Amino acid sequence: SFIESPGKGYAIVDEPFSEIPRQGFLGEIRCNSESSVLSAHESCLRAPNLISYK
Amino acid sequence: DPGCSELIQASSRITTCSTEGVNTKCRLSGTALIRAGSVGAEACLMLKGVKEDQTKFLKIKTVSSELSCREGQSYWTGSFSPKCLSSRRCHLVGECHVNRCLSWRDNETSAEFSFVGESTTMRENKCFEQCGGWGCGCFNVNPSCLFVHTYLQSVRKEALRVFNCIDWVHKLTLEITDFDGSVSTIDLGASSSRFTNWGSVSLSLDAEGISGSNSFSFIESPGKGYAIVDEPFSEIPRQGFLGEIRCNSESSVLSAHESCLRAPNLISYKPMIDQLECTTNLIDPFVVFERGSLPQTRNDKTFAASKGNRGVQAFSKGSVQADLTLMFDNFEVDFVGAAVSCDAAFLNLTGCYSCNAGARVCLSITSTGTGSLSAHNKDGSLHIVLPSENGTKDQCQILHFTVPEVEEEFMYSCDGDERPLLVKGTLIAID
Repeated sequence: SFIESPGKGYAIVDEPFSEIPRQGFLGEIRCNSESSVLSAHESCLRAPNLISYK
Repeated sequence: DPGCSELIQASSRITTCSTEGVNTKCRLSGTALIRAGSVGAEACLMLKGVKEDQTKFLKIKTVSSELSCREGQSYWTGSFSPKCLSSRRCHLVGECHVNRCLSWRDNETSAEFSFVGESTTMRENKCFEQCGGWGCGCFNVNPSCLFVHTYLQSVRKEALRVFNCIDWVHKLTLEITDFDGSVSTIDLGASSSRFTNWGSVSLSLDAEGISGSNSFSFIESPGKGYAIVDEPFSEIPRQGFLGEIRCNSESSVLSAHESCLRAPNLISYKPMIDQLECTTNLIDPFVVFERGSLPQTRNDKTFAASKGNRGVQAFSKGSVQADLTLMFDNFEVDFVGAAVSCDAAFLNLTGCYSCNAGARVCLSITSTGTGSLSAHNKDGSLHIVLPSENGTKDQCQILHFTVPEVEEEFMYSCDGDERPLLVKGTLIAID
């Protein structure tokens, strides 16, 4: 799998591609565009029971 | 407590500055990387501006190394006692029919129990066919009806939160001190990130991680302590196992709310014409709680309780390395025009050289105001930054060395002009 960084460069990761978001794994909060991450779009995918509360 | 161990410097392309009102201020907007400290060591950072006296300092103190848990399936359970009601009526009395009693459901309210109420309580309704005629206590030869209204109630005034651990996360208990003086206590694990005022911080390197904790459970008690279960967790409420009747909160356990989950058919009935016996074979959680209470001995580690934070922890007897990643989200860092001169003095020196703990160096700072102390060596490799207050104060930090006979002249300053200073001491060889 590869990681794209606009303005910096590219990257490579030695692991299978993240297809399902889950806790304890790289890729639990995914989106579809750069504006969906910079502006936090509600159309993104979250994770069940991730945000903790005290 | 020891002082700062690792000391680096900020970059230039992620640190802007501005001078106005004879008060040069700077900002931080970037990402830095530094080695994490060991037990007691501090991963501190030093900032450099446009002058020599204008120098702030960030401090990040490491408490210890622990192994936190990541909960996923949590619930609440407790003890329950059955309380059934007995009310027998003959045939053709109110709502006594064979087609209705033989096909009687639990959600149907009986005619002899509708005046009680429809409260939120785990209740069920049964109807058993009994004998009739004058030989049993009726006037008709048709069988009578036995309306049974059984409801479950709480027993103990406290509940237990049974949870599990999927993957152990090596947590690093930190205590970051802000630039102004505000002290914040956070905790980083594996690659988590917390929230601070000047930005955030995340963990990079991790050399620990206990796997295979699916076949073990844990029980948390408020105020009392923790526990451990040597049995695999079950997400299905079954009989004869820890977690037969589960709920969602303490109020649902101490009051038996309808929202609680339980397995069907768990109340034994003994219909005897008039005498009604209702007994249940539930599992008491306090037996397992008092049976497997922390601390315990499991394999090669030592599981203990937590008295300070939240969640179960785990101890380990081995070294561990880590890397702290600092974040800066546009934080204003101001300075001062004129500083206050200071006078330093030598005290003692002890510790180790070329070790992860460093040497415990201490100096005697005598100043007449607040501020800091910018110092360095001769070749340009070590730095001494200690807070300077009003009066004679004793400050101690950590300085690494590569020689058992430490003897190097230092230059301390607070307002700009440096002064000579010589230190000495004997260290020990610790790997």
